[PDB]
Order: sequence, then structure tokens, then C-alpha cells
Amino acid sequence: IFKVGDTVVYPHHGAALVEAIETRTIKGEQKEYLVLKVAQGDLTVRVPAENAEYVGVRDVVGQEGLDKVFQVLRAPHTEEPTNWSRRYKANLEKLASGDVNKVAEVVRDLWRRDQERGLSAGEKRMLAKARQILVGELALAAKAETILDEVLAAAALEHHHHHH
Amino acid sequence: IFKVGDTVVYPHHGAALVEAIETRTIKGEQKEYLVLKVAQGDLTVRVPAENAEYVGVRDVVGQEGLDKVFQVLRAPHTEEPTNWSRRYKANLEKLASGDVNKVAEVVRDLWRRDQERGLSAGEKRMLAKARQILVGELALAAKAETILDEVLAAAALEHHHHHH
Repeated sequence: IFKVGDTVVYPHHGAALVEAIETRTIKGEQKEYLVLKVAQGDLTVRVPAENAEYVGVRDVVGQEGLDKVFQVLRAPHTEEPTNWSRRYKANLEKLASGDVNKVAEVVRDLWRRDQERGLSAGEKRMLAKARQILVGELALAAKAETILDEVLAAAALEHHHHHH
Repeated sequence: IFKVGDTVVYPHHGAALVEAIETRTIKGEQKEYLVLKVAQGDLTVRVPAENAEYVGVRDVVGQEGLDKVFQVLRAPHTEEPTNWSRRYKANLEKLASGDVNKVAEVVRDLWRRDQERGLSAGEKRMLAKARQILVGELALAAKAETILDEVLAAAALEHHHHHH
């Protein structure tokens, strides 16, 4: 599917914030445009609101929280306990921690182990549990929870290195 | 669907280049990892090659070409002839120009007019034609041509402003 020198379209998911909704009169009707703060924000994106299919994320998480979740999932050099019990215990606490960043460490570590060493039965179940927790915290109050779960999962497998 | 202060996941599509494929021994088998140059590149993304679903784009276009196509589609302040004939003539030449950036001006201008004033019959047909040309130039030699057409179309409607 790939080889050195190939070009591909890479979807750079990150948080965006709706900073303004500008209203215009179009075809007799009132149609909204979003003004999005993107990339912290070095980027402003303006886009028709009916042509916008961006998955929402809860206010309590917010733009910094969301970007923080991505940063955790994509961290390249992690440390996890070598022994199963140690590893399992520390994850179990994280899932109970009430800190969604902690939950994202669990989702990330276990997704990556699944791809490389494979998972034990308990570890498989914990990954599923952690995934539901991650999503339930971010998703707005089902096809969103599914897209969000795929995006976060894709992010878990990507190691991001910044070098400006 | 939206309101000021909302947080959403924004997919920042852009070109990425495969700069290395590193090989590891996993579960007895040989499994590849991609090293992607992203954002020109201030970003390196490393990701398992079996877990990579990035649409390919032809070498003759390349990473700069692809990023150039995006920049054209997302240009915020365009000028297009006010009169139909003037507008139609200049677009017709662009589609014949053999410059894919020219084709992307046509795809962008006409998508945006469709959302705001609506299209004449000839303009509708030209937009369809321009879309097939844009895709055929980028896509590798059908579900890719469809994803690529959606991504480029989504990009046509977004105005991007940079402010670092």
C-alpha cells in the first residue's frame, strides 16, 4: 500500500473553537457561517454552517482539553510498567481517576500494545472500557461516539514529533 | 447544529510525504511503520502501515503540488469576472490549461457560487467536469476518487486565513 516517496492526504485532527457565527441573506433565507479558531490559533477557518460536519466535543473539555487529549494520545516516548500486575494496577487507578488525560494514557498504551505484543483478556476488556470512558467524556449528549472513537483510536497509534 | 463557544474536531487535511518505512519484527512477522513528513514539515508522524488509511496522490503532483492545490481551494479573497460570459470563458480556458492549479480555481469558484447564488446549467456541468479533472490528476491509477472529491470539495468551501 505504501513506499518511500509516496504522497498522501494526511488528516490533521485537532480542536477547533467556534468564535463567531456570521449571518448572511442567501436565496431569501438566512444562512450562517462559522468562524473557527484552529491550531491554537494560527489558523482561522471560515466555512458555511450547513456544509460543516465537525464532530462536537463537550464544553467542560473545551478546546485546550481536546488538544490536550490529542497530545496525550500521540506522545511518542511513553513509559509503562513492564510487569502485567504493575501495569494493570496503575491503569485501573487512572480509569477511576476522573482525569480524562489519565484515561487517554490507558487508551493509548493499550491500543499500541495490541498492535505490537497483543493483549491479555483483561487488558482487552480494559481497553474497551477505557475507550467508552474516553468517548463518553468528550462526545456531546452515537454515530458521533463512533467517529470520535475511530479518530481517538487512530490518534493513539500515531507518534507525533514537533520540530519548528 | 452550532453556536458560539462550541468545540469541535477539525480535520486539517494537507499533504504528507512518506520519508521512511521502518521495519520491525512483530508476532514473528515483518510489519512496516511509516515516517510521515507533515506540515512542510514541522511535524513528523510515525504510524503502523496496516493502520494507515491515507488516500494516495500522484507523484507528478507531489507534496508541494498537493499542498498548493489545498492553498488554491482555500484562498479567502478571490476575484472572478462579474459577467457570465467573461466568467465562463476564463474558466473554460483554465480547464484546458493543463495547470491543475487553474482547474482548482474553477472547482473552488463554482462550488462557492453554488452555495451562495446558485449555478446556471452550463456552470453546473462545468463544475462537474472540473471536479473529475481535479480528481483524475491527483488520484492514483474509485473509492479513493470519491473520498478525494469530498475532501477537495470540503476544502473549496473553507476560507483559510494564516496568522502566526
